[PDB]
Amino acid sequence: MTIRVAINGFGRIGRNFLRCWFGRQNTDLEVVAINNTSDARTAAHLLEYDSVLGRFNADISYDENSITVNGKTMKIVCDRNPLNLPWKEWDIDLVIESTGVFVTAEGASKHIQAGAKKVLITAPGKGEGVGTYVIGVNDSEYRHEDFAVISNASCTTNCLAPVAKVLHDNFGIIKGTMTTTHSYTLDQRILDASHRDLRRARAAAVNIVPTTTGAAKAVALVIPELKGKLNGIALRVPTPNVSVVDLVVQVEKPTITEQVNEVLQKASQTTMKGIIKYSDLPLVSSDFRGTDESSIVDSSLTLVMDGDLVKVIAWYDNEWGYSQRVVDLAELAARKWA
Amino acid sequence: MTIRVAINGFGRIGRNFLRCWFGRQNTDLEVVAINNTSDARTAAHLLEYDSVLGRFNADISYDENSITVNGKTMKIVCDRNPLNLPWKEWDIDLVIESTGVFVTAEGASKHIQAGAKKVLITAPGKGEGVGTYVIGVNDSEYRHEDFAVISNASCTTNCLAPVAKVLHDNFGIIKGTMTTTHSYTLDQRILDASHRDLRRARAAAVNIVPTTTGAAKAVALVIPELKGKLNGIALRVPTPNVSVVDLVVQVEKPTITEQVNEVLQKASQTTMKGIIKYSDLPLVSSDFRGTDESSIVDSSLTLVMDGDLVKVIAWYDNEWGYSQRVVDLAELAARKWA
Amino acid sequence: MTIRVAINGFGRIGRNFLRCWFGRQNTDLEVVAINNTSDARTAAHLLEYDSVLGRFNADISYDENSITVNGKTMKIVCDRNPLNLPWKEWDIDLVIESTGVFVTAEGASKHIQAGAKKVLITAPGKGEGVGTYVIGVNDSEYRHEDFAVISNASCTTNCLAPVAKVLHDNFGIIKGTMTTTHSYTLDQRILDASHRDLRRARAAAVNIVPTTTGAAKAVALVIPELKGKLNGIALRVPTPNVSVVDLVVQVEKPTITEQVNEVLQKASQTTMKGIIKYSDLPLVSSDFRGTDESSIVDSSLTLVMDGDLVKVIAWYDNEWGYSQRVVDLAELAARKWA
Amino acid sequence: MTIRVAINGFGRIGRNFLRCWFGRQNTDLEVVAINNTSDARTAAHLLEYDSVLGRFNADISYDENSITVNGKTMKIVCDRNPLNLPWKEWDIDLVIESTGVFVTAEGASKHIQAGAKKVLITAPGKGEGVGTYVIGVNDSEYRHEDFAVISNASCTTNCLAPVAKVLHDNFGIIKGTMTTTHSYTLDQRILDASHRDLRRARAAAVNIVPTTTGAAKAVALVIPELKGKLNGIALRVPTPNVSVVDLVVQVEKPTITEQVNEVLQKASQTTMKGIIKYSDLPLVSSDFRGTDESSIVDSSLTLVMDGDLVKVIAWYDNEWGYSQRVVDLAELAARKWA
Amino acid sequence: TEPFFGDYCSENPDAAECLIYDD
Amino acid sequence: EPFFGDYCSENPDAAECLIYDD
Amino acid sequence: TEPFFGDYCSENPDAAECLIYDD
Amino acid sequence: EPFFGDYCSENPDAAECLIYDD
Ligand SMILES: NC(=O)c1ccc[n+]([C@@H]2O[C@H](COP(=O)([O-])OP(=O)(O)OC[C@H]3O[C@@H](n4cnc5c(N)ncnc54)[C@H](O)[C@@H]3O)[C@@H](O)[C@H]2O)c1
Ligand SMILES: NC(=O)c1ccc[n+]([C@@H]2O[C@H](COP(=O)([O-])OP(=O)(O)OC[C@H]3O[C@@H](n4cnc5c(N)ncnc54)[C@H](O)[C@@H]3O)[C@@H](O)[C@H]2O)c1
Ligand SMILES: NC(=O)c1ccc[n+]([C@@H]2O[C@H](COP(=O)([O-])OP(=O)(O)OC[C@H]3O[C@@H](n4cnc5c(N)ncnc54)[C@H](O)[C@@H]3O)[C@@H](O)[C@H]2O)c1
Ligand SMILES: NC(=O)c1ccc[n+]([C@@H]2O[C@H](COP(=O)([O-])OP(=O)(O)OC[C@H]3O[C@@H](n4cnc5c(N)ncnc54)[C@H](O)[C@@H]3O)[C@@H](O)[C@H]2O)c1
Repeated sequence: MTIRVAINGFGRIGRNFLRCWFGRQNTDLEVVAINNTSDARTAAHLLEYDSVLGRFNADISYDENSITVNGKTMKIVCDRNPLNLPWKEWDIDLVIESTGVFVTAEGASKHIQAGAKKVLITAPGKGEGVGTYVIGVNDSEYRHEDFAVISNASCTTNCLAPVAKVLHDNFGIIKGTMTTTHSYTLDQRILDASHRDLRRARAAAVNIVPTTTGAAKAVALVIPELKGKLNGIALRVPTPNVSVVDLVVQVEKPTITEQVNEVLQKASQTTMKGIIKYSDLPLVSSDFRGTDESSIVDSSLTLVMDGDLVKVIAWYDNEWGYSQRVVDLAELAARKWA
Repeated sequence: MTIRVAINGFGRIGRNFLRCWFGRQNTDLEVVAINNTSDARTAAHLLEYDSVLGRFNADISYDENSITVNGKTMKIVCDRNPLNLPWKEWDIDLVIESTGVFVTAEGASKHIQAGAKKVLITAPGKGEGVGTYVIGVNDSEYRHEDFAVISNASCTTNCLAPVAKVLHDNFGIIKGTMTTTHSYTLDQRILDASHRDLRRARAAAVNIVPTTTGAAKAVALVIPELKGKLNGIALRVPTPNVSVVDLVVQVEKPTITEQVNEVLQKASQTTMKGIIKYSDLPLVSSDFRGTDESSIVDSSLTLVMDGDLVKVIAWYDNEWGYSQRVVDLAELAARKWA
Repeated sequence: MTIRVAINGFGRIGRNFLRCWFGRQNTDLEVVAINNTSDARTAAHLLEYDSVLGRFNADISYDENSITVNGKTMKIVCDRNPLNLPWKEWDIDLVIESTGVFVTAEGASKHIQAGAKKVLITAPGKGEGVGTYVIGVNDSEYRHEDFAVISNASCTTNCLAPVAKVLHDNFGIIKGTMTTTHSYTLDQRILDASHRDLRRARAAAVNIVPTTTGAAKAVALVIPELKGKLNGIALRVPTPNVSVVDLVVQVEKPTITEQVNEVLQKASQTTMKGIIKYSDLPLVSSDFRGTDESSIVDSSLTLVMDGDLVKVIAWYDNEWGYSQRVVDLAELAARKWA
Repeated sequence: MTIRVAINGFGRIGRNFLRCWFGRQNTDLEVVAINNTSDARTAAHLLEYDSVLGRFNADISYDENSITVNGKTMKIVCDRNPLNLPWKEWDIDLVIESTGVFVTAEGASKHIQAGAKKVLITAPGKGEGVGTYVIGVNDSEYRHEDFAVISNASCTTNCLAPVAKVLHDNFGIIKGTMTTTHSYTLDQRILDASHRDLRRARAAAVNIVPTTTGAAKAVALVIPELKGKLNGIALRVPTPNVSVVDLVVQVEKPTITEQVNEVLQKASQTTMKGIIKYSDLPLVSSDFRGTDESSIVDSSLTLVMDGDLVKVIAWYDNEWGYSQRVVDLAELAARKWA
Repeated sequence: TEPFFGDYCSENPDAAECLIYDD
Repeated sequence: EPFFGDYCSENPDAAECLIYDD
Repeated sequence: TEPFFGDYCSENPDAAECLIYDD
Repeated sequence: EPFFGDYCSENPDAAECLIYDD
């Protein structure tokens, strides 16, 4: 058991990944270190009173150099440079890459050159030589041996993938396209302010901000039979949390909604057990907080065109939803470690 | 020339409309009275003051039964059953139906009855018996004597419209899908309290809200050739205006990306000069306020997959861009008001 | 003894009542039937999924004539007029009047002349002849054979009271005022539409609406001695829940903050043990959700001026910290029935 | 004469000012260079695109390394370090300190070290050695031979001060307090993120977050006669603009509500015309957008409590407005130059 | 000011118009 | 339709049966 | 109690983890 | 990238350099 994990960036998701681990039955991961652009109080009194999660029902202490949830202590490190991070010295199997920054393959390796023995990134992985892997997609196609750097993709895709999957091991997707009408993040300024992206520059809790996304094209990188069959778009909007995808797809075998719906049903019950939720109700976004799935079908809104052309809609907690998906990737690497 | 007009529905398409008419340097109709579940004082205030379109710049005032702008004193009413609206007695050639209730054919007529002559439906029209005309798309065939009961369809249907068309013209459409993100509109609830459509019951402001639409099967009316080819849906996010549309259309005449946007700029000026604004810039919501066009393509977003599967994003100011496609249709009248 | 309870208007105030009571260990009441303007199809729902209170964890199902909440069943009806209400024929000891209209001293007795022993109110008690009680204030003065028409009172007055009371005895108030930044209630339009308070007409999501109140003269009551001493008002704002109160009171007895907060921390183990809470922490609205308390104080923010001027601040869940004084009061009556 | 200026802090306020100038009738200024942490495509943009304000009326052009604006063209330089700045070499006379960071004279020297010859801060003075003005309080004790280190202090205080003025005058403040209700500012965070003030660290759209302010006693610096006599605090709320000061203050020449609310009728049109306004109307934050006055009084609210207790409410547009308290000031130096 | 909001607010006060919560 | 179908047919502009084809 | 934000707020006094606008 | 390619380089955790591929 115990492989030993450190969390880079105590970021949203990164705390979200914590509350997610903790409250789990059991594990082979031990959250043991945690470094932020912050001090330990600041990072302490944030695991607790959280905007969208609510206050943690928990016993949390803090000293000047680490905290303690339920008398189980992990670490506080104030330093940005991932190299200048004590990984062999603290004996570290794995690293949660939730800075939102070191998400490449090179920069990224910077925990490996620090002494951590493997890299797990909370973001699409940009660059060469990385084993981005999607639970209940290729969750099984993972060998500890392969890559030093794996990523658990993006909010969206972890919701988008365990879907397209089904659609294909079934009806056969010819083409596609996508759009996720999505909850606003921190790559947006509260006010129109200077930025790389003139949209992310633009004040967020007031606007509807198309942002290009790759959460689409990258579904090739887990369901190979898909390579460049999907390319999506991202409207961004003053809910702080949660989102849902407008997936459309052509096929070469025809059908209609009921089949479509019911095929997921099974999936929410059989194949994708625990991965996909199913919804025959008139719900709304803040209903889907806390959700331990990655893809909530809402057959309600499912449609179908001329028999062959399809369109689905699933909600996914951008935040907690994902962070689970990671305890689902971290765990793996633990129960196959060497 | 000077045909007499009035408004049941001085609320939103109400003011917008009017502020919009008093905002024409050359105008065919004389709006004379307004019936509104408010008093005069009030209808006065709200024409004047706006949280979206700021203030009105115009000399304004009132007494206990009329409201005065720059000169035109108009008449404020207080009645619910339109039959009991003094139509006849005031030679009201033209009635504005912006209450969002009398959108029944049958609900339309109770203006004729009480004593009016022609009534306009600022929304889709219910059941048999109404001309449904989209400016710059089929307005080609407006003839006074055709139907006396006409609709301007939905904010959204309007968007779908010109684009649908030019799509039909240059590559013509087989079938697609529609996904509008829309801004909250007063039929929702601020926060949760009862409502027959149980999504519409949910707190508009803090909550992605999904609702029915037929505002897309709201095509054929204006396009004979497009009979139930493209069904959409919609989602109601937290901003009080300005909305964008997500099309997705398997075209038959094979095509590529910027050759589509080619046409949008062709048409942007050719046929649609003043219908579609054409937009490569990188913009969000608060950039289409005050905006007159209707369909408003975000070009830098279009996304042809496998040559066939076009995807095009489209803006619009739902309130305002419509409160002109009315005051245009509305003008169309006085020029065949035979 | 169980006194058997009916609920009129399943509002916010009326759905939270149900969740809180329906929650506690030992309860003295028995909820039996609720009068909203809504089928049981819908009430299940708005009780089941609060936009704010997050999923409700419980065995809830509906028929056409009642809602079932984990085992227990209460009948649901659609009657607007109290008098048609089958109360006597349902052995209804106490009803809750919270449609917020029959808030009259009179009309709310239409409930009684519809069968019911005693009727509760959830807003101020306007017009003469009506009981008001601030739980843990005058609550000491409760007399079944005093009124049949009680009142928990404004969401702000129950926050107010357990404050001024406290100061008036320790130091003593000469006079004051207050103001509260306020969660945006259901009585001010989602957008700019007709209304009787020109401000409320205005879209609370997008603005800052100040409005009148009698939440203060209101204190000039259950605290007799504060007679026409404190007034003021409040502003409402785009936070769907939990409001918060800045109190400005003179006194006849000079002090210093560090003690001011000490006496207060006092009434947070004594006379108000469960009425007032306490943050030495640095929080922000969303931090006080699900908070079973009448007045939250931030020690810190607190501030003295010369000794005879006191700025005091109180949080509060407008929706819930109140639906637990109602519950409380309710169960009060239930224990001193007859 | 007609001197040269610099803008150091081309963010929300920076641009505001810029547009503030480019509106005006008459100019004793000419801008020609802004230091920003951006590029010039960027500078152009938020100048001509703006959630709050709205696109600029103008032909607006940029190039690799500067922008032009309807002729009057300004140079664009990117330096976090002020000391490597080209002022002496471009003979910039006055610099606008609107990065909002060099509050202390310390950072205000480094531009003068850099060859510019005076400097106005868009934020409070820090440490000593720094000048301080607000039109109306002491627009008059102005002397060029005093400091080249000056500020309008802050938004908030522009409201407090002009107001506080008459209040000592015709009544003679003994003491008070005040709560400044206030939309948010680019110092917070859209979502829970790290930060030194723990309040300012949590999602700024979905909480009333309290922050600590100097706009308080630090108003004893234009009328020292309020030397630590006010104080008060700050409450932030989900608007992205406009805001209001909840003032209260004891007196020794006492009053009725309409007394002062009549006083403020006088100052409006006289001593304080252009520095204050006077709405009695039913209004909210959105209407006051773009209001040049430093304080705006909603009559309705102004109150008493046994003659001496006085309370008034002052809308400022902390962005736009605060600028026209600046732009103005920039033109008190340019005018009085040597 | 009761040409309206009162002779109408006497009758249908559940309304989008008449709801006063003495908050 | 159980409740709403009718009430809404009788107070049709009432805050609760208000559908704008969006 | 500033065991991190002296140093950081001395190199980056404008990184959002740091700002203060004194309204 | 006449200012960004580096500024973000040398300061990547910059409010104005951050990019979350949602
Ligand atoms: N809701 C979500 O946040 C969400 C959903 C899906 C995917 N993701 C992934 O989440 C990542 C971050 O999202 P987030 O919510 O955590 O935003 P976040 O701001 O909360 O995470 C940023 C954190 O990283 C820290 N950080 C950055 N650079 C650092 C460095 N060099 N050293 C130490 N700490 C550093 C910062 O202090 C900050 O607290 C993104 O890259 C995105 O791909 C996020
Ligand atoms: N973005 C948009 O606003 C948009 C887009 C497309 C269509 N519309 C149309 O707006 C129309 C009306 O809703 P809205 O946008 O005007 O919001 P709204 O509430 O401002 O318009 C409703 C107004 O009508 C008044 N009213 C309702 N019934 C009345 C009656 N029987 N007699 C007198 N007055 C009455 C209401 O009090 C209110 O002032 C809808 O039918 C919808 O189709 C709006
Ligand atoms: N924070 C608060 O919301 C708050 C605080 C203090 C006091 N109050 C008082 O609470 C009372 C209820 O407020 P609320 O939040 O429950 O408003 P609400 O609209 O959310 O709840 C009212 C419910 O009663 C229903 N109803 C309306 N007319 C009816 C009728 N004729 N017969 C039966 N049912 C009817 C409504 O449709 C709604 O579902 C208000 O009077 C308010 O002043 C509220
Ligand atoms: N509420 C208001 O809008 C308001 C009112 C009055 C005063 N102020 C004061 O205005 C100042 C700035 O606030 P703002 O509202 O304009 O936010 P802002 O961040 O948008 O303006 C700051 C701009 O300065 C630039 N900048 C940042 N750091 C820099 C640096 N080191 N060197 C050069 N340029 C840099 C950035 O491009 C940024 O956009 C603060 O001191 C604040 O207290 C704000």
